[PDB]
Amino acid sequence: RGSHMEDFVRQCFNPMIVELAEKAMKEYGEDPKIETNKFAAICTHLEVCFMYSDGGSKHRFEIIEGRDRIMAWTVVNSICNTTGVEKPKFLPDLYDYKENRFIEIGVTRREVHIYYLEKANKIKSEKTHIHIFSFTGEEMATKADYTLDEESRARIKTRLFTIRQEMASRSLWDSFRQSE
Ligand SMILES: O=C(NCCc1ccncc1)c1[nH]c(Cc2ccccc2C(F)(F)F)nc(=O)c1O
Ligand SMILES: [Mn+2]
Ligand SMILES: [Mn+2]
Repeated sequence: RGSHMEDFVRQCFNPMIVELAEKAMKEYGEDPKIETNKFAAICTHLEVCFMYSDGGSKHRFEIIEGRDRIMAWTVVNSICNTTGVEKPKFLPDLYDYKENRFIEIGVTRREVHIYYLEKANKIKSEKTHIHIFSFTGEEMATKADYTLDEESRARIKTRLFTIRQEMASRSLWDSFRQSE
């Protein structure tokens, strides 16, 4: 079953981002052939974390998302026994060396309020920072500390809205929005 969402994701995202998404889905027992909306979601999430790490300075962020489970953990432990930060209960996305805290990036289709409420209740470990983006343009972070500057986050929102426009122009946005 070859879907339109799959071919659009392959045409829309970076080949390496696509490959990393495929590796993650297959590692967690999911099929990008049929789990197409999830495939698109993890592609957007990967690109957003990569642009996020692109912001800031040179040695600012350590990248956890993208790495496979065991190695991503290994880096989390290295960072913990180096800086002395509480080991998070679940795998985060990045680590800020300048602010000395883990970062859980979030990309949501609906209201940022609901999404951050859910992920903050599911995290509980209030040490790690939370930064939520949305396709419609909103963003919201812990303590209103949006970590990066305004221009990088504006870039991220522009990319998200471009992806949303492409999905809508291919008659694929409605199935994507009702997926989360
Ligand atoms: O880290 C993450 N997953 C880590 C494990 C994983 C990675 C890739 N594929 C499957 C598993 C992660 N996942 C999501 C979206 C999500 C939320 C709840 C359950 C499942 C998923 C999805 F779609 F990924 F399967 N939003 C984030 O912001 C985020 O950080
Ligand atoms: Mn993650
Ligand atoms: Mn995340």
